[PDB]
Parts: sequence; structure tokens; C-alpha cells
Amino acid sequence: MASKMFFINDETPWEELGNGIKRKVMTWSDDLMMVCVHFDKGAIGVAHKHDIHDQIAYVAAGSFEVEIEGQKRILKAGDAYRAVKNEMHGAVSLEDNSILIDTFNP
Amino acid sequence: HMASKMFFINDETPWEELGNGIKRKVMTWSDDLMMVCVHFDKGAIGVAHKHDIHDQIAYVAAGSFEVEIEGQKRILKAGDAYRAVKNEMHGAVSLEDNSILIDTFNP
Amino acid sequence: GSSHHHH
Amino acid sequence: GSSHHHHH
Ligand code: NI
Ligand code: NI
Repeated sequence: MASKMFFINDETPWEELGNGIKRKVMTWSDDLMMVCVHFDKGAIGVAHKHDIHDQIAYVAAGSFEVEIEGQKRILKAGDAYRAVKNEMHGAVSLEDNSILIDTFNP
Repeated sequence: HMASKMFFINDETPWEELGNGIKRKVMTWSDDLMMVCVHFDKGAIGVAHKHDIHDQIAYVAAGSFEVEIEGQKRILKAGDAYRAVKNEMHGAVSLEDNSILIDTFNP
Repeated sequence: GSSHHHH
Repeated sequence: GSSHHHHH
């Protein structure tokens, strides 16, 4: 679909990803993309790295244990984390209805 | 001169007052990406402006806003977002206290 | 992203 | 940003 000027969350369905994770691609341009990622308690964002882009994610709701290149913090709503290209990063949700807003430059 | 953060912990980071009902926190950044929290009292105005060379995508973390981009206007609430690509005029008006936009852009 | 899925 | 301000 076309990118949105205005993303209205409650008008937009979830895309189910399996294993307690679902998402909404919110909007994007050539240079930026924003995605809402929703986690059940215990859902795991499997550790991975991106060769060619950076990622900053905002904790919109709930809480997570986030591990980045072997450093690990518990983050709650209002917090954020940075993973630059080639840094391994993953997240474990600590409660239902936990949400990360991921931003990156694809 | 302050180094960018791997982990931004909101309640450990003070606000930078900007005046006129607006305060912010630069949260973290890389060479390619930056994230800033902007907090508005009711009626505070993000004056309409544009960026020549970079895009912007903003998340409504809390509260609500009237957002106007290139003459189109919507009321956004927590969970919503908006896009303003380079050279697009955009501005916002807070509709309630403690309304927060998480701005992302390519610095 | 914060999960390992891409688009 | 969502406000007019720049960050030097
Ligand atoms: Ni990632
Ligand atoms: Ni702007």
C-alpha cells in the first residue's frame, strides 16, 4: 500500500507475526520507517543485527528486557534504545500489551 | 558534547525547557537517525515549519494534537503518528496537557 | 526491528 | 521536529 501522511492506530488492523508478536507498519518515506510492534508477556524479539541500517526504538507501553551487544537493561514506557548497524539486539517482553515503536532508515 | 546513549531512561533524564508550554529531551541518535521527546501543555504550538533536506516521522506517545501538514489537518491521539517529508510544512497544536510527540528524523 | 521479522 | 526548534 501507499505510505500514510496520517497513521490512525485504532483504524488500522494488526499484522500477526506469530509467537505472541503482531505489528503495524505505521508510515514511511524513502529515508525513514516507523513500525508498531506489540508483544505478549514472554514474547521474544529474537536477537539479530542489520548490516546496513540503524534502529532506534521507543517503549510505548509495558516493559522489556533489551540486550544489545551483551549489555542488558529493563526498559519501561517512555524509555528508548539504540542499535546501530551490525549491533546484535533483541528484546523480551515482561508483560502483556508491551509495545515498541521501531524507527529505522531502510 | 554529550555522547549518544545505547539506553535512554526517561525518568533519569531531565527536561530541556523551551518556553511557551514546550519542553523536550533529546533521547538518542546515531549518524543516520535521531529521536527526541517533545512535551506540550494544552494550547502549546509547534509552529509550522519545514526541513529542506530531511524527513520526519512522529509518534503520539500521549495526549492529543491537531496536526497540519501541507494544508491537511487531523486530530491525532496517543498511538497515532504522522509523516512530513522534506519540504513539507508541518505544525502541531496540543489539545491537552502532557501531550507528547516522539520525533524521528535523519540526522 | 525489535523483533527479528522483516517485511 | 513537531516544534519549530532546532537542537544545536
Ligand atoms: Ni532490529
Ligand atoms: Ni519538523
